Amino acid sequence: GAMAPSYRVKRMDIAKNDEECVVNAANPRGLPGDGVCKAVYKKWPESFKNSATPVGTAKTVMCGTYPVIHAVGPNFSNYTESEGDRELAAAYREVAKEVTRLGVNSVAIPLLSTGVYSGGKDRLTQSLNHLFTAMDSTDADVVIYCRDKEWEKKISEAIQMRT
Ligand SMILES: C[C@H](C(=O)O)[C@@H](NC(=O)c1ncnc2[nH]ccc12)c1ccc(Br)cc1
Repeated sequence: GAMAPSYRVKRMDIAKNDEECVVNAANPRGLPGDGVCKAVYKKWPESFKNSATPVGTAKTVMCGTYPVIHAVGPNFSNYTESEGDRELAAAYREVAKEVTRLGVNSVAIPLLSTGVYSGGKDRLTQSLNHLFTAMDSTDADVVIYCRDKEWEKKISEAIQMRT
Protein backbone atom coordinates (compact mmCIF):
# COMPACT_ATOMS: atom_id res chain seq x y z
CA GLY A 1 0.00 0.00 0.00
CA ALA A 2 0.92 3.71 -0.18
CA MET A 3 2.97 5.06 2.81
CA ALA A 4 0.41 7.80 3.61
CA PRO A 5 -2.70 6.92 1.53
CA SER A 6 -4.12 10.08 -0.06
CA TYR A 7 -6.77 11.45 -2.49
CA ARG A 8 -5.88 13.91 -5.29
CA VAL A 9 -7.74 15.35 -8.31
CA LYS A 10 -6.36 16.19 -11.78
CA ARG A 11 -8.18 17.83 -14.72
CA MET A 12 -6.63 15.83 -17.59
CA ASP A 13 -7.09 12.73 -19.75
CA ILE A 14 -7.21 9.55 -17.56
CA ALA A 15 -5.58 7.68 -20.51
CA LYS A 16 -2.37 9.69 -19.59
CA ASN A 17 -2.47 8.81 -15.84
CA ASP A 18 0.68 8.33 -13.71
CA GLU A 19 -0.84 5.54 -11.51
CA GLU A 20 -0.27 1.73 -11.25
CA CYS A 21 -3.73 0.92 -12.68
CA VAL A 22 -6.78 2.61 -14.19
CA VAL A 23 -10.54 2.30 -13.69
CA ASN A 24 -12.56 2.50 -16.93
CA ALA A 25 -16.12 3.96 -16.83
CA ALA A 26 -17.19 0.97 -18.96
CA ASN A 27 -20.45 -0.03 -20.66
CA PRO A 28 -21.87 -3.54 -19.82
CA ARG A 29 -21.07 -4.95 -23.30
CA GLY A 30 -17.32 -4.29 -23.36
CA LEU A 31 -17.72 -1.99 -26.38
CA PRO A 32 -15.29 0.88 -27.20
CA GLY A 33 -18.05 3.33 -26.29
CA ASP A 34 -17.61 7.11 -25.90
CA GLY A 35 -15.83 9.69 -23.67
CA VAL A 36 -13.60 8.08 -20.95
CA CYS A 37 -14.40 4.60 -22.29
CA LYS A 38 -13.26 5.49 -25.83
CA ALA A 39 -10.03 7.09 -24.49
CA VAL A 40 -9.37 3.88 -22.48
CA TYR A 41 -10.08 1.79 -25.62
CA LYS A 42 -7.59 3.82 -27.73
CA LYS A 43 -4.84 3.50 -25.05
CA TRP A 44 -5.33 -0.12 -23.83
CA PRO A 45 -7.41 -1.90 -26.56
CA GLU A 46 -6.09 -5.35 -25.50
CA SER A 47 -7.88 -4.86 -22.12
CA PHE A 48 -11.30 -5.12 -23.89
CA LYS A 49 -10.93 -8.91 -24.51
CA ASN A 50 -13.89 -10.48 -22.62
CA SER A 51 -14.40 -7.26 -20.60
CA ALA A 52 -18.28 -7.44 -20.74
CA THR A 53 -19.76 -7.41 -17.19
CA PRO A 54 -23.15 -6.50 -15.58
CA VAL A 55 -24.11 -3.10 -14.13
CA GLY A 56 -22.86 -2.71 -10.53
CA THR A 57 -19.77 -4.90 -11.10
CA ALA A 58 -16.08 -4.50 -12.02
CA LYS A 59 -13.95 -6.84 -14.18
CA THR A 60 -10.16 -6.43 -14.49
CA VAL A 61 -8.34 -7.25 -17.74
CA MET A 62 -4.55 -6.85 -18.12
CA CYS A 63 -3.03 -4.84 -21.00
CA GLY A 64 0.55 -6.34 -20.80
CA THR A 65 1.07 -6.08 -17.01
CA TYR A 66 -1.00 -2.84 -16.63
CA PRO A 67 -4.41 -3.55 -15.03
CA VAL A 68 -7.58 -2.01 -16.48
CA ILE A 69 -10.53 -2.31 -14.06
CA HIS A 70 -13.73 -2.09 -16.13
CA ALA A 71 -16.33 -0.66 -13.69
CA VAL A 72 -19.94 -0.53 -14.92
CA GLY A 73 -22.04 2.23 -13.36
CA PRO A 74 -25.80 2.50 -14.04
CA ASN A 75 -27.22 4.70 -16.82
CA PHE A 76 -29.69 6.89 -14.84
CA SER A 77 -31.83 7.31 -18.01
CA ASN A 78 -32.79 3.58 -17.50
CA TYR A 79 -32.72 3.14 -13.73
CA THR A 80 -34.92 4.71 -11.07
CA GLU A 81 -33.12 7.05 -8.56
CA SER A 82 -33.27 4.41 -5.78
CA GLU A 83 -32.09 1.42 -7.90
CA GLY A 84 -29.45 3.46 -9.74
CA ASP A 85 -28.05 4.78 -6.45
CA ARG A 86 -27.71 1.18 -5.19
CA GLU A 87 -25.92 -0.02 -8.40
CA LEU A 88 -23.57 3.03 -8.38
CA ALA A 89 -22.52 2.31 -4.76
CA ALA A 90 -22.03 -1.38 -5.68
CA ALA A 91 -19.84 -0.63 -8.76
CA TYR A 92 -17.48 1.43 -6.51
CA ARG A 93 -17.37 -1.37 -3.82
CA GLU A 94 -16.30 -3.83 -6.60
CA VAL A 95 -13.55 -1.36 -7.69
CA ALA A 96 -12.21 -1.27 -4.07
CA LYS A 97 -12.13 -5.10 -3.97
CA GLU A 98 -10.19 -5.27 -7.30
CA VAL A 99 -7.70 -2.55 -6.29
CA THR A 100 -7.03 -4.50 -3.07
CA ARG A 101 -6.73 -7.88 -4.89
CA LEU A 102 -4.20 -6.40 -7.38
CA GLY A 103 -1.95 -5.10 -4.55
CA VAL A 104 -1.36 -1.77 -6.38
CA ASN A 105 -0.10 1.29 -4.49
CA SER A 106 -2.11 3.76 -6.65
CA VAL A 107 -5.19 3.91 -8.92
CA ALA A 108 -6.56 6.48 -11.47
CA ILE A 109 -10.38 6.74 -11.31
CA PRO A 110 -13.08 8.73 -13.15
CA LEU A 111 -16.51 9.74 -11.60
CA LEU A 112 -18.88 6.88 -12.57
CA SER A 113 -22.42 7.58 -13.86
CA THR A 114 -21.78 11.22 -14.66
CA GLY A 115 -21.96 12.74 -18.22
CA VAL A 116 -24.07 10.61 -20.64
CA TYR A 117 -25.05 8.08 -17.90
CA SER A 118 -26.31 10.89 -15.52
CA GLY A 119 -29.85 11.10 -16.92
CA GLY A 120 -29.34 14.89 -17.36
CA LYS A 121 -28.64 15.51 -13.64
CA ASP A 122 -25.48 16.80 -11.86
CA ARG A 123 -24.22 13.75 -9.96
CA LEU A 124 -20.78 14.97 -8.77
CA THR A 125 -21.63 14.84 -5.04
CA GLN A 126 -23.51 11.52 -5.32
CA SER A 127 -20.81 9.75 -7.35
CA LEU A 128 -17.87 11.24 -5.36
CA ASN A 129 -19.46 10.22 -2.00
CA HIS A 130 -19.90 6.64 -3.22
CA LEU A 131 -16.23 6.71 -4.43
CA PHE A 132 -15.10 7.78 -0.89
CA THR A 133 -17.34 5.21 0.87
CA ALA A 134 -15.74 2.38 -1.10
CA MET A 135 -12.07 3.60 -1.30
CA ASP A 136 -11.70 4.93 2.29
CA SER A 137 -10.86 1.43 3.66
CA THR A 138 -8.20 0.81 0.92
CA ASP A 139 -4.56 1.94 1.29
CA ALA A 140 -3.95 2.88 -2.38
CA ASP A 141 -3.22 6.51 -3.38
CA VAL A 142 -6.37 7.51 -5.31
CA VAL A 143 -6.13 10.05 -8.16
CA ILE A 144 -9.49 11.25 -9.54
CA TYR A 145 -9.46 12.40 -13.19
CA CYS A 146 -12.05 14.87 -14.45
CA ARG A 147 -12.76 17.05 -17.51
CA ASP A 148 -15.14 19.78 -16.19
CA LYS A 149 -13.22 22.92 -14.85
CA GLU A 150 -15.87 23.70 -12.19
CA TRP A 151 -15.75 20.01 -11.14
CA GLU A 152 -11.96 20.09 -10.51
CA LYS A 153 -12.44 22.92 -7.97
CA LYS A 154 -15.45 21.18 -6.29
CA ILE A 155 -13.67 17.79 -6.03
CA SER A 156 -10.55 19.48 -4.64
CA GLU A 157 -12.64 21.31 -1.98
CA ALA A 158 -14.44 18.05 -1.06
CA ILE A 159 -11.07 16.25 -0.59
CA GLN A 160 -9.59 19.11 1.52
CA MET A 161 -12.73 19.37 3.71
CA ARG A 162 -12.05 15.85 5.09
CA THR A 163 -8.35 16.45 5.95
C1 LIG B 1 -18.50 14.16 -16.25
C2 LIG B 1 -17.08 13.61 -16.17
C3 LIG B 1 -16.10 14.74 -15.93
O1 LIG B 1 -16.17 15.81 -16.48
O2 LIG B 1 -15.20 14.44 -15.05
C4 LIG B 1 -16.70 12.83 -17.45
N1 LIG B 1 -15.24 12.75 -17.59
C5 LIG B 1 -14.66 12.58 -18.78
O3 LIG B 1 -15.29 12.53 -19.82
C6 LIG B 1 -13.17 12.39 -18.75
N2 LIG B 1 -12.58 12.44 -17.54
C7 LIG B 1 -11.29 12.10 -17.48
N3 LIG B 1 -10.48 11.70 -18.46
C8 LIG B 1 -11.10 11.67 -19.65
N4 LIG B 1 -10.53 11.27 -20.83
C9 LIG B 1 -11.49 11.37 -21.81
C10 LIG B 1 -12.66 11.81 -21.28
C11 LIG B 1 -12.44 12.01 -19.89
C12 LIG B 1 -17.40 11.48 -17.48
C13 LIG B 1 -18.53 11.29 -18.26
C14 LIG B 1 -19.23 10.10 -18.23
C15 LIG B 1 -18.78 9.09 -17.41
BR1 LIG B 1 -19.76 7.46 -17.35
C16 LIG B 1 -17.66 9.24 -16.64
C17 LIG B 1 -16.97 10.43 -16.68
